[PDB]
Amino acid sequence: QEDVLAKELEDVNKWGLHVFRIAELSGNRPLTVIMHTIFQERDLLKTFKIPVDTLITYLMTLEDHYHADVAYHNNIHAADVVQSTHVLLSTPALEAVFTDLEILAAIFASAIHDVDHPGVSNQFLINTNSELALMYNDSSVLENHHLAVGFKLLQEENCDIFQNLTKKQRQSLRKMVIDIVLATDMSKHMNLLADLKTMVETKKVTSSGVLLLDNYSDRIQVLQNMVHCADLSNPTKPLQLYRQWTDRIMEEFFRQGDRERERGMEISPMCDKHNASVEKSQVGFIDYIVHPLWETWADLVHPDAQDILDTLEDNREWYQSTIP
Amino acid sequence: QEDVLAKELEDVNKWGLHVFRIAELSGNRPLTVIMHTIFQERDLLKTFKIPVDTLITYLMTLEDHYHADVAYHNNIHAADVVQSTHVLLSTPALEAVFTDLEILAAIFASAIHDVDHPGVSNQFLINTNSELALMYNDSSVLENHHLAVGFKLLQEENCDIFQNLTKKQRQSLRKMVIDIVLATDMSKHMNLLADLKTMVETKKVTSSGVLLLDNYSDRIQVLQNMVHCADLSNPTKPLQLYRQWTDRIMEEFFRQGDRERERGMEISPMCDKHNASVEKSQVGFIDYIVHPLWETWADLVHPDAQDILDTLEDNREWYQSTIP
Ligand SMILES: O=C(O)c1ccc2c(c1)nc(Nc1cccc(Cl)c1)c1ccncc12
Ligand SMILES: O=C(O)c1ccc2c(c1)nc(Nc1cccc(Cl)c1)c1ccncc12
Ligand SMILES: [Mg+2]
Ligand SMILES: [Mg+2]
Ligand SMILES: [Zn+2]
Ligand SMILES: [Zn+2]
Repeated sequence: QEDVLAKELEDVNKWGLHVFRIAELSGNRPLTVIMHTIFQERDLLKTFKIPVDTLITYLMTLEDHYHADVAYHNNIHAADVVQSTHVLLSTPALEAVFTDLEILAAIFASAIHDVDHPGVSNQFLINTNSELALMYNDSSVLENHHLAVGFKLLQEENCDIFQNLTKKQRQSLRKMVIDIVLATDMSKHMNLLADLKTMVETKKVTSSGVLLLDNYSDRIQVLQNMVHCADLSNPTKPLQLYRQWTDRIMEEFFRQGDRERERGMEISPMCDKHNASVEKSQVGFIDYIVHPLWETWADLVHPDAQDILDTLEDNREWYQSTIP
Repeated sequence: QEDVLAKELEDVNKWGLHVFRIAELSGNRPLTVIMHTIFQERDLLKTFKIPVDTLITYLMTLEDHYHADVAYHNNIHAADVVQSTHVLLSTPALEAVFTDLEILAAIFASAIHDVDHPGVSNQFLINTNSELALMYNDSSVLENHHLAVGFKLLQEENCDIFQNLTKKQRQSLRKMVIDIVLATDMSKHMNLLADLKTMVETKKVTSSGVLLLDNYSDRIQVLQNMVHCADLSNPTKPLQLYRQWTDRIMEEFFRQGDRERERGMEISPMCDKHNASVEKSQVGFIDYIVHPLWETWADLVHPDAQDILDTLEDNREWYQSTIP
């Protein structure tokens, strides 16, 4: 089993990694083994003097604080978003564009971005007067919580993977990680996409053909959109992966709708298992959210993302075909 | 005691209320007695059907969560900002511009806006890796906490002063209160003032007198700047009031600087008791922050803020005269 898992992890640089199989082969530690593999691939342990035992201890603790009984927003999703961000970071149009600290921030942000997710939405937490919504004044409730937990866990025994960064490196990384995870709040999607469109329309490219990003605002905007794309990457994956992700988010949505029904609240969209259309919901999600985002990302890094966009368009055609 | 208490309460509608006397005559409950008196003057217990005993129970509970060993950001300051907001709400150029709910939101926001303040700044909390900064991801750390405490205390026994608001009224009040208190973060001052200035250059007014605000964005922005003005109203008050407030904020600042010194941190501006110029700092505070804010406000409600602006200019005159 160790051999086959190592074989599977050789695909860490590929879109379409068998992340559910890696979850199985790793003993439900996809986030730990995928993060560790990526950190070794990018030489991040040597670059930031991260003790390997500290890295594993933090990663296992972080993975533990994802909920194993949440169908979608769990450690497999976190590992998926981490690996997808890792691939997007390697795209040729971004070669040598980001520093080692920005790469570390984007990967760390992806790892923590949904930690301790309870499997219900921000609006559900707000409408039920949850403790979380009271703590965070109804504003990016979950995303603020994911950040707070992700950073707090660094203070557990032998968990401070950033112990050997300088003070300015720690300060800069913390700000970047916060800016990235707050951007995963879906209520910010339209604004994030509008800014990504503006950047594509005004794109500048250096003499070496890579993206020119000469200020923090543009650099962090690209990283925010990158992790957002990774978060919304399920419909761009091979269909056997996409359908499993769809099964899982529908189970989470239906369980939220069951709670909304039991409480006498209006049922959130796609959350009523009695009047649901899973296939129409996926086509509309692709048409109105995922394809607009990925077509814009593909424009930013053209032609690097052509195969990903082609898979997305094929999957939309397939889900559409199941409707008539 | 209670009848001398009453005659000074008589001028709750006047700039320059004797709040320190009121704090002494009330047994250190100025927030409770001033809030109660204001709700009667504006008929808020009747319009919103608030039980008078629940108003008092929550007010004493809220007042208790202000720190008695914090020289400035305590219950006396909270009572002063309440009373100043209450007066600014009667500006002629703003006669009933705001509905009864918006009036309630501005006054409630004023009461809770610094609750549980520890006497140190957001930057101190961030740079010391405090639990509060960890919870709130370095963003409006204190102001988010003030809100969360102020709302959580409503869930104590016989404290839900909003129990008889409709569910939509409770949701609308909550949103406005959050929008207002978050705007008291001094890091947002320039953005709030620039928008007040833009409103000035786009000011639409009647011939009858009043300002004309149609959309929620313009409206909440005036109330944000209103409570901001009340928060920064000390230098516009009669001089013997202003001088007492200055003694208290300098004591609080010096105690923070003593902590930045003993921890080896960079001492915040005005916090080094061995290198302080209290009078120069007041003149600078007025010149760069308080007067530009209050003169922009004065223009928006021209000319009802003329006397407040005059008194500020007089106090800047006097503080300047104390520099040799
Ligand atoms: O936040 C997540 O993790 C999250 C995760 C999954 C979905 C989502 C948000 N939002 C969806 N829809 C959506 C959301 C906002 C606006 C509009 Cl028009 C549509 C959606 C649809 C279909 N399948 C999965 C999702
Ligand atoms: O936040 C409060 O409660 C608060 C309370 C009092 C002061 C303050 C903020 N900020 C001051 N100065 C300041 C603050 C920000 C930027 C710049 Cl240039 C200056 C200041 C100066 C003098 N006296 C009292 C204060
Ligand atoms: Mg999320
Ligand atoms: Mg404050
Ligand atoms: Zn996610
Ligand atoms: Zn204040």
